[PDB]
Amino acid sequence: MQMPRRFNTYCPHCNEHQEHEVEKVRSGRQTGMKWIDRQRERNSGIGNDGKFSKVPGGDKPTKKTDLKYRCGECGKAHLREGWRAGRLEFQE
Amino acid sequence: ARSAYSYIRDAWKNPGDGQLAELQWQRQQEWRNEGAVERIERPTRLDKARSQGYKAKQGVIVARVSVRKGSARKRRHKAGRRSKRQGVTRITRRKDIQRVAEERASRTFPNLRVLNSYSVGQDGRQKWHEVILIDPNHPAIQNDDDLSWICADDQADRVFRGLTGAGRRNRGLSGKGKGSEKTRPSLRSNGGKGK
Amino acid sequence: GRRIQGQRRGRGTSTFRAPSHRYKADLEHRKVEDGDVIAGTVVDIEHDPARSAPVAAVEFEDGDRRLILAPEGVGVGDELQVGVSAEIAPGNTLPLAEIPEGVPVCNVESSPGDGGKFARASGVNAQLLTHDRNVAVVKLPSGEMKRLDPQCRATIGVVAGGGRTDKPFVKAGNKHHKMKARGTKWPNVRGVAMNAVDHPFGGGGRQHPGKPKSISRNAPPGRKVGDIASKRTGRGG
RNA sequence: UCUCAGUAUCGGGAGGAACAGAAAACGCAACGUGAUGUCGUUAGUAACCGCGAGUGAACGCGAUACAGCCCAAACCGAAGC
RNA sequence: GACUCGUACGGUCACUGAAUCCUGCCCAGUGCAGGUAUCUGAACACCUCGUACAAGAGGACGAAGGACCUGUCAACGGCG
RNA sequence: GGAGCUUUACUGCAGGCUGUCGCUGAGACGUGGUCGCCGAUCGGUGACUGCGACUCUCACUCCGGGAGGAGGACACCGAUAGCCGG
Ligand SMILES: [Cl-]
Ligand SMILES: [Cl-]
Ligand SMILES: [Cl-]
Ligand SMILES: [Cl-]
Ligand SMILES: [Mg+2]
Ligand SMILES: [Mg+2]
Ligand SMILES: [Mg+2]
Ligand SMILES: [Mg+2]
Ligand SMILES: [Mg+2]
Ligand SMILES: [Mg+2]
Ligand SMILES: [Mg+2]
Ligand SMILES: [Mg+2]
Ligand SMILES: [Mg+2]
Ligand SMILES: [Mg+2]
Ligand SMILES: [Mg+2]
Ligand SMILES: [Mg+2]
Ligand SMILES: [Mg+2]
Ligand SMILES: [Mg+2]
Ligand SMILES: [Mg+2]
Ligand SMILES: [Mg+2]
Ligand SMILES: [Mg+2]
Ligand code: NA
Ligand code: NA
Ligand code: NA
Ligand code: NA
Ligand code: NA
Ligand code: NA
Ligand code: NA
Ligand code: NA
Repeated sequence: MQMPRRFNTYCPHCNEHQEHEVEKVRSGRQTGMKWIDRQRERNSGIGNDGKFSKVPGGDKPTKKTDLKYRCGECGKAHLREGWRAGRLEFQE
Repeated sequence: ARSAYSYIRDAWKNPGDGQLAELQWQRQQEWRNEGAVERIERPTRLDKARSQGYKAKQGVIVARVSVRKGSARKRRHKAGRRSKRQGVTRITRRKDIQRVAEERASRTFPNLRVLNSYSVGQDGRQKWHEVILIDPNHPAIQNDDDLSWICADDQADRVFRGLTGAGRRNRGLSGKGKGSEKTRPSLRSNGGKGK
Repeated sequence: GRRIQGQRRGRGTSTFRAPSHRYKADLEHRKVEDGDVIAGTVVDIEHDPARSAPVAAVEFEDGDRRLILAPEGVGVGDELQVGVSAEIAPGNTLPLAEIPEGVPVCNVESSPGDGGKFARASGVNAQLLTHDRNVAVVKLPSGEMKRLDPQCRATIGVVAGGGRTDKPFVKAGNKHHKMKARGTKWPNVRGVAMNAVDHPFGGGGRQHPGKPKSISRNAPPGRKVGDIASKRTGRGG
């Protein structure tokens, strides 16, 4: 489905309607310094690693919309509930 | 002024530098052709020996002991084991090589008790330690106010009970505070969780 | 499963051992002091139960009596020589350096003074090809060209008992008697005729390997069976 | 993985008890405590854990009993055993 | 340490199963083996960023192995 | 519920192959990098190190009764990493 790159809507920061810009959330890089990272290294050993021997996998046929709404006035972003879309394209 | 002893000490801070390095490279050649346990007439590191209680005196004995480097020489499971218990390669013994050396010396000299020991270095495949042992039955020892404690019956076979300095460190008794909850007073009274 | 037969072998139990106590002599070139020769007389020819090939009893000058690996054409009363200066005749042992290129040779040392290693079995020989102050080139019975120290000693001639394998055993009994004189377990049950527990090829409702026979060099014992690290198989191609 | 469990069992060894023990401690942070063991408590608390099932202290406090010392080296240098 | 008081006319590891006449076609998959410009390929050391240090992020280089190429069926097997 | 067996089931563990560190030393070529001193970003010059190519002997290994010989900083062994591994 298609979506406007920009449209007016409520900014929960400004607390008033503003033109927002919408973009797909790009994944941030892991630092590898998180507690879970330390736990993986510490608890892995001879034999099976328990949860750390698991291999993640699987996909729903259609993912939910994953989006940032950024105010063109105050520059801050907010998040919204997503909805299932096989494809999401922006109209500029 | 500096003792002469401080010079032996200082040399041994860096066994791979200077004259000592040359010495080791020569000596080890002879050591590799020697046995498991060799009584030596004089300590290789005199400062360390005296520091540890050695005296030049009747009933004091020094012996150099060779022990293989690395991890447990371990047989693989012959019956069912969960994966955690199936290891061979990475398993290491809980007693350090130094204590192994001390036990082997003490067995060589059944009448003698282990006072202390120290490192004389290593090649790629083995480590050497010199162990100071004491004759508890010799009256030169029995009359020495500094060493006569070792003559008491309750000091019999001290090395095999972990009462040696290397024994005590290896048992986790170094700290009197935090970290010693499961070591002091003994590994066994704490249920074998200390290490 | 259970350890396979090749694994039982290594344990060195009775069934797999050579009957060593029935063996006669460990055949090695006699040691000569240096820069010398030494002579002996052939006193007898006897059977070598480890080799199914004949062996020669020699009585040497210094009084020493020992069996030696006998090339063809050696007989009682013959005089044999061992050393740098020895004559070039069948049965004499010299360093490869002193031997004429193009002469057939046997009981060749791999390293100087090792008593000899190569070309010791019935009828075989090594062919000495090239000389040098550096290297002696020898062609072994397998056809391989072997670079050797010229100080490696060899015996002149081809090993005795040639043609041993020309005659078929014809029957199980004849094999049997030979196998008693060896470090082998015999007869041989096919892996494919065994149960799965007993061999990688075991099992099934009919006899067949049930996996390719060509096995990797890296395969562990108990798995390494069939055609080991084969570069090819079959006849054609 | 975890759990059963550092259990069963095995190897080595001491004593009438053993081990520990006079701080490179604690860290109710202090102008405070003052070797070690044990008992009661702190507490199923902090901490661990397919953060599942389970696992699980310590400091302190109230008690019991209390005990503090010897080398190595410096400086002497055969005065010694 | 067995093989081995042994040395390729030898040992080992497998398949078939005296003699006789014979034993065709297939290397795509799988296995083994060889080669490999290029691609992929870990850790140490090395370079960059980060951190007064460290965690960590990246880079360069590139072993065996793999991709790719070739050999091989009295290899696993196949012959509609 | 159990066991024996199988495999391109899941997860691991031996074993084999291979890089790397230690044992582990001397000389030296090609090249590149972090670099200091002989010069007024410009070049003769320490050391360090990436890189792939080479020679020694002195550890270590094998042969030899020995004298010595063959190897040689490799291999063995210890540690670790990747691949294969019913
Ligand atoms: Cl989206
Ligand atoms: Cl003792
Ligand atoms: Cl045969
Ligand atoms: Cl307090
Ligand atoms: Mg693991
Ligand atoms: Mg006793
Ligand atoms: Mg107690
Ligand atoms: Mg021999
Ligand atoms: Mg035949
Ligand atoms: Mg007959
Ligand atoms: Mg037999
Ligand atoms: Mg058969
Ligand atoms: Mg059957
Ligand atoms: Mg099987
Ligand atoms: Mg059949
Ligand atoms: Mg068949
Ligand atoms: Mg559950
Ligand atoms: Mg527990
Ligand atoms: Mg505490
Ligand atoms: Mg079952
Ligand atoms: Mg299984
Ligand atoms: Na840990
Ligand atoms: Na003793
Ligand atoms: Na512990
Ligand atoms: Na089969
Ligand atoms: Na767990
Ligand atoms: Na094929
Ligand atoms: Na093929
Ligand atoms: Na069963």
